[PDB]
Amino acid sequence: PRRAPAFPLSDIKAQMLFANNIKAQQASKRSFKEGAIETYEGLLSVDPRFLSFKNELSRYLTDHFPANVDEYGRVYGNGVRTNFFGMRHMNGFPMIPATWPLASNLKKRADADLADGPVSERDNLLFRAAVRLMFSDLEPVPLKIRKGSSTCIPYFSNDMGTKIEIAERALEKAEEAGNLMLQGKFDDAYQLHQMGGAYYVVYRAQSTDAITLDPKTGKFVSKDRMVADFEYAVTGGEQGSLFAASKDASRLKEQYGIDVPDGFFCERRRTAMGGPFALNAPIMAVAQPVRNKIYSKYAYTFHHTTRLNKEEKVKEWSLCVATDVSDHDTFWPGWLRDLICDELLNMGYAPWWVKLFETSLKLPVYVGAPAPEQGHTLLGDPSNPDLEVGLSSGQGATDLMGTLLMSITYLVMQLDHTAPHLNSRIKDMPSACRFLDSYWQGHEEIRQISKSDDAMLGWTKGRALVGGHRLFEMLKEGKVNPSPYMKISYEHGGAFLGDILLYDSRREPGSAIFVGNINSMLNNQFSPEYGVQSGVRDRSKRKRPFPGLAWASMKDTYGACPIYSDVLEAIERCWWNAFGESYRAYREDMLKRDTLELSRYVASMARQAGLAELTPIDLEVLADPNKLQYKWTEADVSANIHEVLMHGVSVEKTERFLRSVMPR
Ligand SMILES: Nc1nc2c(ncn2[C@@H]2O[C@H](COP(=O)(O)OP(=O)(O)OP(=O)(O)O)[C@@H](O)[C@H]2O)c(=O)[nH]1
Ligand SMILES: [Mg+2]
Repeated sequence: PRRAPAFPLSDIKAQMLFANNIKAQQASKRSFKEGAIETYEGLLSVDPRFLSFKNELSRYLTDHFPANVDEYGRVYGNGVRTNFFGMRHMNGFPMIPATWPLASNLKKRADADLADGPVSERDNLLFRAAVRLMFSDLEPVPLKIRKGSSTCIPYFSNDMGTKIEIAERALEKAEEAGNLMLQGKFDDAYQLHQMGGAYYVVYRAQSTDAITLDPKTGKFVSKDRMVADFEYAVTGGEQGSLFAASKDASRLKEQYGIDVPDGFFCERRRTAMGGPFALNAPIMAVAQPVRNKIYSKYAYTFHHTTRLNKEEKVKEWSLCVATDVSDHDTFWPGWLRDLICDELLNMGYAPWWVKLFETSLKLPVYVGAPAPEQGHTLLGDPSNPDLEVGLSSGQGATDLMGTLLMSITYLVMQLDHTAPHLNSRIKDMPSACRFLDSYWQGHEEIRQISKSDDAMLGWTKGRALVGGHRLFEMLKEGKVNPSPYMKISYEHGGAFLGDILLYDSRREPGSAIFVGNINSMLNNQFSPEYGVQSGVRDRSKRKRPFPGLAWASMKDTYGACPIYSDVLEAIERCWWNAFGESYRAYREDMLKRDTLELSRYVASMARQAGLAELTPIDLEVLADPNKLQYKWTEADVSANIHEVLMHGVSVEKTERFLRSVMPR
């Protein structure tokens, strides 16, 4: 029932994705690679002392700090939600094979009993109202670019100067490209302006994943991760197979001479997609202004910073429901892309821009290396973009596409199961906008705090409260999906954007507090996703620019966890046993070295200026800028720090571009 076309690297369609330069040619051909990450300078993830440390620590902490999660998934007591065995992976060595990305998610959605469009007129008005509220009265801002990020297809440049030139040229030629696409001239738009082609698939590590200890055998068991073979991916699951990837690490001894202790596994690998930068630049020029609007006007629902910022909102609720979405990106509906595009057109957005936006969400995908002897295949024909992959991770507005889908999905759930008395407030477009604008500001008796697939749903006192409790009960039972749009359940140990909601004996939001997740501190410190990249001279271009700095923000981030001191002492004791060294002293030296190095990058910082002016967010972001992609935003970071990590295209060029896109 319609298989996606697939082309080998040798085919002209795939060759046209890679420019005649070394980096682009190497990206096309790069074979499956694996190896121990440099966890910290001079320390490999597979160092026997380090693995001994992880074995002792994971065992000790699980033993002394068992999970304290009630029947309703509320975390209490010690603030622990699971075992500490997630650290037991051979970081840098992936599970084999990684998945082939599904070319079409239509069958996947239909088989999961999810809708192929808005179910009712109300829902149609609410999704359209979300577009109207989000894309409205936008103010131009400079187009900010992450330092060291790739331009991907076709140039594969990491040079800031080249990236600035590409973005400026893209804003100049986006109209001409979009008009070519409106005429079905995708090849011309790509050939002339590099707008089109495909997403470049890279496989990224999820460094920690579920591991359990079988009491009967005393053997560890890793969580099975289902992967699609090539046949399954091109047929949207009609043919081929979906099977468990192998996390068995025994192979490392034979292949690499690495001693593998018992109960240590290969890492979970996730697909990540890099977009063609010339196509993303015009999209990002609108996406950043949208973020600024939603994080300002709709800050209640959308702008999340500290544990206290979150706590102030939640404390006022009579009921707090922490939801979970199954595989958000792969289930994300193409009908939403079409609805968004249709509404933008109705608002008066430039048709050429809407076509670029639509095209970015139908684009083919170039598969690199999921396993040895596999990959190097283009899925979909770039001459006529028609894929249904769900949400591509490298699309210029992915966060906004997930936020738009989910914010409405949760409101619909609250309407359907708890507040039918509010349905009369949604009669047409003006009333749908008025209602949504009030709801997003936290002015209704039904509330939410969300970001993409993470949310907390609230009820104050009122008519909807009783329904709220029935919905929570329905979730606990887990027999009926409460949504026609996505697979929704409750989170087993409710947390929001990394902070655990710690309840007391009362099990009420009013007396509950947000605390940092101690397990995330452990994940970040002992299982980083990337190595230190010691060979990359420019630290601002590394995946972990200043790792040592995280020690300075630790107490601020994690200090409120009931077991904070206990964990730090357990670390010290175990590190002493494994290395014969003080972990605290080791981290204090790393903090000193990184603080000194940082002044080289900050113009306001003198040769030995300390971290006095820096916030804990600034420090966490400098140690892990990936937190800027899922946890925080540009506005949450000090201005002098933002400039270390990003560079921008002038507001003059974006202002002129934006004027041509927008209705008014
Ligand atoms: N802990 C962690 N998660 C990440 C990171 N980068 C991306 N994620 C994503 O966050 C999700 C993992 O959830 P968890 O490890 O259980 O905890 P969390 O996302 O950090 O926070 P909560 O969902 O509020 O519980 C996946 O969808 C990941 O792809 C990272 O650096 N650290
Ligand atoms: Mg959650």
